[PDB]
Amino acid sequence: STGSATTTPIDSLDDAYITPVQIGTPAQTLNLDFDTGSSDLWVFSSETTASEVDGQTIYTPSKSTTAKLLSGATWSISYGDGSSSSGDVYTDTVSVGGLTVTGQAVESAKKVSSSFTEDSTIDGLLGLAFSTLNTVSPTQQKTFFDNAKASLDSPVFTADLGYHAPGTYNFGFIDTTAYTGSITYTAVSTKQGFWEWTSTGYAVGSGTFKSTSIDGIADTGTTLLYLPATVVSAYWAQVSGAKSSSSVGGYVFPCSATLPSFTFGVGSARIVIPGDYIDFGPISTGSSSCFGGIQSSAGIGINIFGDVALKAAFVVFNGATTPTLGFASK
Repeated sequence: STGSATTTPIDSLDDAYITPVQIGTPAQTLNLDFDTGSSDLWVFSSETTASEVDGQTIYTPSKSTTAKLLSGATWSISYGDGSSSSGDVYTDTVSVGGLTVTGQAVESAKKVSSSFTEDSTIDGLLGLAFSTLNTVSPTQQKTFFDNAKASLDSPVFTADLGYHAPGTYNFGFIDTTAYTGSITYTAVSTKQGFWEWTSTGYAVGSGTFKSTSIDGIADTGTTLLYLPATVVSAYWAQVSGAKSSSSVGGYVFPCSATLPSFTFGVGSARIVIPGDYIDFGPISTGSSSCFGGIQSSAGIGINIFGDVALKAAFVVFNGATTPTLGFASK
């Protein structure tokens, strides 16, 4: 089997991407944030504290003839940005772009933090990291990909995120029309539960390539590119007026600037992020200070190849017995 679904930016800055997901019988369609940096499929629901729901579409398990309470199971997750959610668990039928999993754990939120409530466009998350990170207790649950894997034509999914435009998640096949040149594959460590790999270096604009190993994760659920402070400083030094602002929470730059590109290495291959992908707009409405799309990972504890980086590539998440990652230009 295969599946293919369009993923759509939630706003004009590509702050996140939502992908429609069918849950239950009859189908209830929710727009979920596909997140290769976590492993829980959780949804706003009829059980979510009423004051914490503000415009999201909810899953109502009592209206699904295929929903079953997973008795005794609970979940609770906290993300890198300080946001969180928790609740109980149902199993139900879940379909993405024509690909159907029966008995998928659907984690129903009883509580969500303010960041989630305030974002009316995201109805929940669909985790695509390794199932070892799944938070369900006392019986850990499998991701949608893990459940689908054996049924797929090939044990892969691909992320093709757009810049200020829709893109595609495919399951079970590689669309050879969706990228240019060849796909370069690179090793993955699953030791921390992530799609963790080592970039071979970087360049800023038309500058020379610096060969240096940068360990990080391919994370569709993180908006920006988070890299070591040395790398980030080298990038922003090429932008007149750019500075790190503790009050804003990272690098800002004059909105009048033309940003240079940023290149990252994948083996001997190179992925070029155009300068415009690195502009996240005014820090507040009407400001002439703009937020940068490349930020320091210092204090995160891991480098993160988030959407800024991934949307410059066609990305293969290869879930073979020894997982790997593939990147192509597009």
